[PDB]
Amino acid sequence: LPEHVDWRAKGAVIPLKNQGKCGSCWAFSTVTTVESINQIRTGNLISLSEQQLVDCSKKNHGCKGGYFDRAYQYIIANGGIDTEANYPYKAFQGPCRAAKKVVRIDGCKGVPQCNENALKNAVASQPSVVAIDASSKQFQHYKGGIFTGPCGTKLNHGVVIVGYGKDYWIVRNSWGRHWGEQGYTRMKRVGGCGLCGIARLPFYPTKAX
Ligand SMILES: CC(C)C[C@H](NC(=O)[C@@H](O)CC(=O)O)C(=O)NCCCCNC(N)=[NH2+]
Repeated sequence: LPEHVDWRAKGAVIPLKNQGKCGSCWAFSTVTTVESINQIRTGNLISLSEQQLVDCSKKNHGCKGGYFDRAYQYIIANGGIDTEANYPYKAFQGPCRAAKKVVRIDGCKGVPQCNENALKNAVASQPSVVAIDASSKQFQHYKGGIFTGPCGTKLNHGVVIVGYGKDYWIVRNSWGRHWGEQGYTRMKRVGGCGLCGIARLPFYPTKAX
């Protein structure tokens, strides 16, 4: 595949976000993926609402927990998601409004587990959301350079792989521009089930046209 690919320079990836003192990693991640797939086939780059998710994906748990195989189905079975402007962020759950369906997808497809060689495939076609063990000190206290550091698998956080390189990943978090490398964190590539288990639960939204 292309040795090195970045969806941030292609104009597919929106600026960094900030989930806030709220356990909504599961929403931010799974949502920024549906943002870049819609900015690839359609050609439009919109910032959808992570709040319509905390307020409507009842299946999940707003600010305290969430999974990918349930944030996606929500967005499809409902006709779509609403933008951020319309449905701004509040940093906490609440009722579920009369929002519109500005975007949507046909489904979602999972990538072969603990297989990074082919995860580089999906991430080479479009941003793929993943889960990791983002509770370690070095992880939580990463700033620059390529993060090798300590962390045992057993995922707890969700993010978006927006690119990669000869030996590292370009992970997209959701803790503001003041964390890691301007909101992002480059995680080394290859290892088995991945660094902080990166290749354990891969996933990305699909689309027609
Ligand atoms: C794979 C990714 C999506 C991890 C996921 N984490 C979350 O949804 C959030 O808590 C993420 C966050 O940092 O806000 C997760 O596994 N959450 C578990 C749900 C609650 C389990 N915890 C309990 N019940 N002690």
